[PDB]
Amino acid sequence: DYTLTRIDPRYPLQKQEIVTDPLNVFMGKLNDMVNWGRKNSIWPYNFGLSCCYVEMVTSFTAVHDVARFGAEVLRASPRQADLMVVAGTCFTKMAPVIQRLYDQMLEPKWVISMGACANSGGMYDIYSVVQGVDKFIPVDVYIPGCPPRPEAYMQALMLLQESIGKERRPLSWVVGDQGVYRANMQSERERKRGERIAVTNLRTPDEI
Amino acid sequence: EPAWQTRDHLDDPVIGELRNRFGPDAFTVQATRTGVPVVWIKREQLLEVGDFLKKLPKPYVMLFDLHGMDERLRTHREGLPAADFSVFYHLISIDRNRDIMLKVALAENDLHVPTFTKLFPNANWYERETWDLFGITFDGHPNLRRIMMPQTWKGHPLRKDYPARATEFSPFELTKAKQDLEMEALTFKPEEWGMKRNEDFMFLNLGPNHPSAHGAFRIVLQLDGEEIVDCVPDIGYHHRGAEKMGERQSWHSYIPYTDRIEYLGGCVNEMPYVLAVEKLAGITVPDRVNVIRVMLSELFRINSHLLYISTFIQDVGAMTPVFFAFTDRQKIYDLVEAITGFRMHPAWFRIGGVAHDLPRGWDRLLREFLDWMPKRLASYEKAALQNTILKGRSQGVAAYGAKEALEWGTTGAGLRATGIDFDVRKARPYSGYENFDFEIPVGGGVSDCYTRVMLKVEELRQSLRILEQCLNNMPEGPFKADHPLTTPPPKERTLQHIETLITHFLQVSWGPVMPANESFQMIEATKGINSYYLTSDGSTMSYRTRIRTPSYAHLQQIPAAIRGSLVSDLIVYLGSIDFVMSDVDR
Amino acid sequence: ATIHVDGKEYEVNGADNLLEACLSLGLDIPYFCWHPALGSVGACRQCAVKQYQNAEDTRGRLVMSCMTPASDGTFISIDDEEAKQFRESVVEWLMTNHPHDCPVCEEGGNCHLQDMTVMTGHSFRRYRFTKRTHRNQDLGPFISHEMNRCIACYRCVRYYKDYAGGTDLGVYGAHDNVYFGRPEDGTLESEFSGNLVEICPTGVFTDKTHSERYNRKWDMQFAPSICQQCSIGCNISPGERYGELRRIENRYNGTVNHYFLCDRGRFGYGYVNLKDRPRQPVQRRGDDFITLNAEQAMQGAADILRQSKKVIGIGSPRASVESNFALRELVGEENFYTGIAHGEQERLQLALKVLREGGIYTPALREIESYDAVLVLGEDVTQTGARVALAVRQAVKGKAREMAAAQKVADWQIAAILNIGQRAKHPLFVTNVDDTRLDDIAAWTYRAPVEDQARLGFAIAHALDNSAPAVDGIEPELQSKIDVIVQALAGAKKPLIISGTNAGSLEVIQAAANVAKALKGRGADVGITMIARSVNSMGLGIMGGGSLEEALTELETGRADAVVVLENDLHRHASATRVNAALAKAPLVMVVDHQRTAIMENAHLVLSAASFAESDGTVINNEGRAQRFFQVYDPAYYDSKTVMLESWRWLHSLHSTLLSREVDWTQLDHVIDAVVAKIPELAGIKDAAPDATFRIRGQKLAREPHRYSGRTAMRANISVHEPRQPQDIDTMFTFSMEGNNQPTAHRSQVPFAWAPGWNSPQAWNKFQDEVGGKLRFGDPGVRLFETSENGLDYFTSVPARFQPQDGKWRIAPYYHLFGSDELSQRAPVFQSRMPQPYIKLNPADAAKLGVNAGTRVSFSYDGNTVTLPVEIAEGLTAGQVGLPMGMSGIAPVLAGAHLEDLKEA
Ligand code: SF4
Ligand code: SF4
Ligand code: SF4
Ligand code: SF4
Ligand code: FES
Ligand SMILES: [Ca+2]
Repeated sequence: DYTLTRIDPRYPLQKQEIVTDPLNVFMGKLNDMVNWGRKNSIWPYNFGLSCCYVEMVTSFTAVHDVARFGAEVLRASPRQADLMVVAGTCFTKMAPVIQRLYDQMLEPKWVISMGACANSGGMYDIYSVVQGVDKFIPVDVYIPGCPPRPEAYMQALMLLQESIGKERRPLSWVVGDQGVYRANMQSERERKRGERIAVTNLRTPDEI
Repeated sequence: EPAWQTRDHLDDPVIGELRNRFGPDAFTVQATRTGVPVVWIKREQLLEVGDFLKKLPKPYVMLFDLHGMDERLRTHREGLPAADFSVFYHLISIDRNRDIMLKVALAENDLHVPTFTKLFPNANWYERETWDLFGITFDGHPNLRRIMMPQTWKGHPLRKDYPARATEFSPFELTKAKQDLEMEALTFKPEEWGMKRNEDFMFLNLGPNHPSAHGAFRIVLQLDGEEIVDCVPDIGYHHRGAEKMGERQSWHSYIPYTDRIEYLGGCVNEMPYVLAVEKLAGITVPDRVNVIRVMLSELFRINSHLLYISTFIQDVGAMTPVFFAFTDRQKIYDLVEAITGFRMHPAWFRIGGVAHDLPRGWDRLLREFLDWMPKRLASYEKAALQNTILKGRSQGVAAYGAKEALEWGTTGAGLRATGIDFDVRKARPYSGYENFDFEIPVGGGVSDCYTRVMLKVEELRQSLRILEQCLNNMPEGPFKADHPLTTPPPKERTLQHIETLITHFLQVSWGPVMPANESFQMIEATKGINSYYLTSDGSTMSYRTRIRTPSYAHLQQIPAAIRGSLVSDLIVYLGSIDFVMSDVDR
Repeated sequence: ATIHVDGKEYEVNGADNLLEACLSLGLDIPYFCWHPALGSVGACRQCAVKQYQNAEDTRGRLVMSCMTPASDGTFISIDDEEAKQFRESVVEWLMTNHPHDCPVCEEGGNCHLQDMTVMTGHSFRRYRFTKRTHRNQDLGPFISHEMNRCIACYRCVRYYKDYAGGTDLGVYGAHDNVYFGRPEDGTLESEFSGNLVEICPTGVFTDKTHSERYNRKWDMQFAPSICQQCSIGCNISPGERYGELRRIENRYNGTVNHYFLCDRGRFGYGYVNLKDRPRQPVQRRGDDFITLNAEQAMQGAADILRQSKKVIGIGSPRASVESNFALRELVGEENFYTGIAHGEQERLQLALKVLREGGIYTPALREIESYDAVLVLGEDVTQTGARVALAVRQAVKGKAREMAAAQKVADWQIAAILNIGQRAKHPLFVTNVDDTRLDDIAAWTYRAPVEDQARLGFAIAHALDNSAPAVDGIEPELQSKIDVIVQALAGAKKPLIISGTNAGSLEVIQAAANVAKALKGRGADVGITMIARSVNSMGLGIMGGGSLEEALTELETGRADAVVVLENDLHRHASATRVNAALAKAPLVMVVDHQRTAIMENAHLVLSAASFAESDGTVINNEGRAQRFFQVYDPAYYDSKTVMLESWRWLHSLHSTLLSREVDWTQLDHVIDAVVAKIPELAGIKDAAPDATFRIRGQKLAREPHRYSGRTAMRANISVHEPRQPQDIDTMFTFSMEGNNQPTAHRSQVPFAWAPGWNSPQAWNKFQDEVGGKLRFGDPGVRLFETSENGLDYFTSVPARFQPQDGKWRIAPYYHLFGSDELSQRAPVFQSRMPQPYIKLNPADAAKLGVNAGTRVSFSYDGNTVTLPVEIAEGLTAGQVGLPMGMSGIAPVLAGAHLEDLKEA
């Protein structure tokens, strides 16, 4: 129920294989402590592409307060950032810039596609748009929407936190196994199918 | 006579003046639904006509638009000169409150026009875009390089034989050699951009990743110490191909793409497109539709102005009004979600009306917003806008007069801070804006950053007044016109009448058939003047969709106004323009 | 003639009515009850315009443009307020009883009534009362019936009865309860009943075979193609969705098959969607069937073909010109054998010699309708070349047409034409072994064996011209009928002689050639039409080669140790046991085919070829016109494992791998140029269609409409990433909507008809130069040969009369439009329409054998005893037994053969 990824510099320059979860009880507790610290302090790269970035900085404001999750520092440097939110369209002139900024980020790093443009190109199936940011960089969380509302971005933040909290990474670069192990978690569609199909009645659209 | 009727405008005094000056056989008058006199001028007389219009007793002082059209696939070209391509020039005389559209016909092999930059400096970027997207060469241009697409691009995207969709092309593969080659193309070289370089002129790179809400873009700066001796903006990093999608989507299905032209505008962006399509369809919307569209336009205008003022204050250095202004944006978003069901891109305007009726309880939410807003605005002024540090950062920074605003096509608050009282809602009224009592604020004559910001505050207050008038006087009636081309028809008649079901079936599947004509609508957007110029060839898709945006003009006006200033002055000027890069590139 | 429409002057034809003249000018007038092929009746009252007496007139009067001639100096208005109001009122009256059915209607998005409701501007309903309803009928497996949607425009009855000559469809009832259908539930008996799905402007008659896997018109990927189910070569528009051939529409060709197809072409396409088709190359290794891709298939096939001492190739008339030529280049000209029998090849080459050397013009399918007398010798036209039978019916009604023309009645006023010419008709004389479907309009029918039909033709030619060989032994009654035929044919300005190779007799073709030569020698404008068997029978005959029997002897003698069979099952052209033994003896059998045939069990290699829906190519129809068919869809778009290529691509890659050990596939224009360079008789196929570099102002031609949907969801279950659009390097069409399909585009190949405001098949009016005429820039297709300057000589081989010998039964051929074709029986929707396999017997022969109707009798052919039930055929001559050709187990080469020990089982 895990995937093993090791990188060695077409993009992405990684190869993944399905592997059994390896997990002493002290090493496991240290791994959960490291994962807890990584998931409760996630610093996003302040990267503005399009309208989805306007919704992201709406999520950062007072009526939403994304600071409650410890994800508010909003670094302008990719070295100091933990999370790349592709919040906008992957234009062909901007795609090498996105690749360069993602390369300049440091491990551990995670990617959230925010919006239909970053997911698959969205409505812009046009000559000057890369059809999704997963064509050239690996994505951890996808948010459908055009735009997603700010609480959808927070929901993806919680999904990323839950994905980090059960993934395995080396504690030190001199001791252990240096490959990155990511959990193959259950899809949210199959998890929410029980509560979504049973919905019967909704409020009529003629009211407030 | 309805306002959508086809007119040749032979009663315009400019037509008689051109008859007396150049002769009757020199040009062809075209009857359109654009509302403007369209004159097909021969190519060798184009600069003469431009000089004559610039030297009129009430001169045509502003080049509103300049672009091209591929006429090869156009079947209904009756009463028109023979052409494979054409170049159109939209020129505005503010003193007459009139405008004229010159058109130059071009063959497929001889695709060269004399340049228009000696008369209007905005023709630089307009002709660069026309060369980039249509391949039309302009003789005498200082630098005719691509402005939207990279320099290593093959073909011109807006030609009719160029495939539109990315799925037509190969999927995007990023290899090591491809990444190196595209990173080499984005590198700046002083000689190619016409910098015209002293052993001290350093070069500065601003973008293309941009820590602000208004898009991602580059500015390359030539510096003597800290002084900006020259600069040229690099745009096209936000190009979405929206006009090519206008040729690719039907009339009804293009409205979501019209939403994302200026993504802080929403229904303000939807308004000129649906007005131009209703001109093409011969649809006069009822008064309730006009009041609803005015109300939503003013709501989104207050949203955009709140974001602009908050972003300007944040760029000065005070970071709290962005939190409070986004709370006010959340109140506006509550009302907009209640009415349309979406926050930023409602796509709620329709050909002939709006998608739904107003929900029960809209007046309550509008009342809460109208009670909430003015105290918050006064707190914004007292906390940040009257701060002397903000005034020192803003007043006197990147200032220009009426002549520089007129020659560069600057509209909106930047034009009106020069003292020129020119708002579309009062000069060329649209969508029943003549029934609303509101004032147009103007400046003293100098367009500082602070003057533009205070003007946008004043238009926020006037939009609050318009919203109060909309709340007090909303007519009872239909939310959709009774025209046969109202797309889509009212939903319940579609659900129980077979003829209405047929109309809806054909309008949402194949599209509604607009008769072959040309239409034009310009509106006062949240950031200036936004216009749609729509050419229909009689089909269910647009033959040509031309979207004129003011942010293009303001980004082109940047090097003339920021020259000889500091880099922080450039940051303040960027924060005080009220642009977005989707508006620039689209 | 000069007309003035809305103040604008137009030059039109004064013989036309105002509706077709105004539609030819590009003006839009709504209409329901008028059809270009059917004429004007003035029923629906939808085409109303306002006519003025003179130029200075303001009142005017509402007239009907279909019923008003477009005479010189006419003044009309379409956009007049009263005319617009009346047209909207007519649409409203039609909409009072219409069901709320558009989402669940197969005509939705393809509906003429929808287009005319939108065009008239009627979108508000104020009728508040009830709507009339009708029960539906079961009209068979092909046509679905829904009478609630009818607007009582009488197009169906007019087409089916006046044009198609059918009998079982009619109008019943009264004032507003008019019902259109059969008198009782049952299958529609017309061979052209499938055209009702395009004739009906509503969804009353619908394609049930399409209604099974239904998709809308905007979701279809269309191509211009040629129907492969017989030799006529009707132009079709196959439309595909989700990797299966969904529908066949009539593609307008004003020279061939203008508005109408037959039922075999319209509903016999189901073999393409069979699940047992080969989709990958398969190699047999003992009991193992290894699936390969194309490269290792070519490598292995190249090694086994290079190790062989002599390779032979057996073509087929099913395959295109390019594929047969590629096989001929792979195996050599001397080692290339046509896949047909020796007798079939002899009849086909004689028909070709008559067509391109007899000095007599061969009419096109549309040109057949302008002939003054028709003699059909041997060919059951309705069951083999059905559209020729429809054109024969039109030529027969030409006498009523000219009788009405003699009374100054316009040619579009069809009711007056049919009233004047009540039952008078042009002479039609049909010969067969039994009754035909042309017997209701034939002046005479001769039910006789093929030798007797040939003798009748020879006697007709001798009586027309005494230089022709005479026939001795003609009965006085037969001589009187011959005199009647001769007196009819001699007095005809344009006689037409129709024969073919399906009769199984060389002497029938010789007699038809003699009749045509005798009519030509008298100065008449005689035309001759030969009906071949398969789609590219004429092309295979022009290319030539040995027969199937010679290839079988080459396999059996051991001189050929490798055989490549291209798209041929080989059991329809020879006995199955001999073919199986000869193929089992050969150490290498390679079958290049798109259908799972019976000889693939013995095949060492099977190449998954493409059908007409997945391939481009050229086919030569029965008149010698080369026609290019284009690929409809990429098979590998959905199933990425599917390796299914064109047959000429397979064989050219095989030839390249055999010669130089490298795999080069081809481009299609390279194969076309190779055909033109090597075979000068097939040099006309270059000009059949323009090459792959042809563009309309720089862009390609679109295969699918501009509102094509689902592009980011059609393949989303396989992969969420959108794949590369399929590239078409072979032709000028693209597998996308990013192309040109303008009605004014300078081209001849139209994949589908669509215009803004015209979503129905009435957009072909926008795609024509004048409505009902040709395509605007010429119809596609080019005749391979012109008429020769000098003709043939008289065939002196007059056969002896048919003598019924004891113990031997002459096999009289019976053809069926549903069942005789090789590929159409594979279509699962045909098995309900395919007849049961009987055998026909004379009453005297049945009484001599002591058998009744329905009992089973067994006969042995080539040492194979098979049993069949019996019908009693009254018209069948004694000494003959009637077998249905092309059926399950009955090969078409059995026609004209003899039978032994035919006795009751
Ligand atoms: S998904 Fe929609 S809201 Fe987000 S960047 Fe794209 S167009 Fe803007
Ligand atoms: S026949 Fe036409 S109008 Fe009637 S239900 Fe079908 S699509 Fe609708
Ligand atoms: S069934 Fe169809 S073709 Fe026949 S009268 Fe009714 S609408 Fe016309
Ligand atoms: S007549 Fe022959 S070619 Fe024409 S549709 Fe029928 S089967 Fe096809
Ligand atoms: S088309 Fe003329 S009345 Fe029907
Ligand atoms: Ca192909």
